[PDB]
Amino acid sequence: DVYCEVCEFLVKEVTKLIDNNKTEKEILDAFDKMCSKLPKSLSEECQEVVDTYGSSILSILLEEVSPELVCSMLHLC
Amino acid sequence: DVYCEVCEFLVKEVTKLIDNNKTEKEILDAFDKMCSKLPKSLSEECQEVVDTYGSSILSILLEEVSPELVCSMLHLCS
Repeated sequence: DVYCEVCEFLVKEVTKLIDNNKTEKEILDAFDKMCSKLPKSLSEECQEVVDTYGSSILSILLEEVSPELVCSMLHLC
Repeated sequence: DVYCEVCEFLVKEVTKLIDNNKTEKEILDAFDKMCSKLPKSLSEECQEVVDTYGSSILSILLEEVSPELVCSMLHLCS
């Protein structure tokens, strides 16, 4: 109605907020430790994925956030 | 496909990684400026929402992230 509109607005702002340089820097610094915890037979393919798409994961995941589906879980849409 | 598994792994790790105290704090600090971007006709309903569900928004946002879907955007899955 209008609590859906306000909730949806807020989720959109949050999404925008956290798509920022502090978040990226933090993700990039962690990719090493992330691949290390994987079986030795998957190491190379992990590095290969990180060294191709690592820098673009955050934006892809944020871009897929559905403001109405978040607000649905909060019972506001 | 191992590249699909590896990609999906990475997405889950990133999702966990950003669900932390630095992120929540910056969200909590910014709710006032957010409600101000709204017409004065909606101020109260924005504050009612913030002061009921503001603390829950991050958690729900990341729970809803689909590792599968992100990797398909990356053409590493399906």
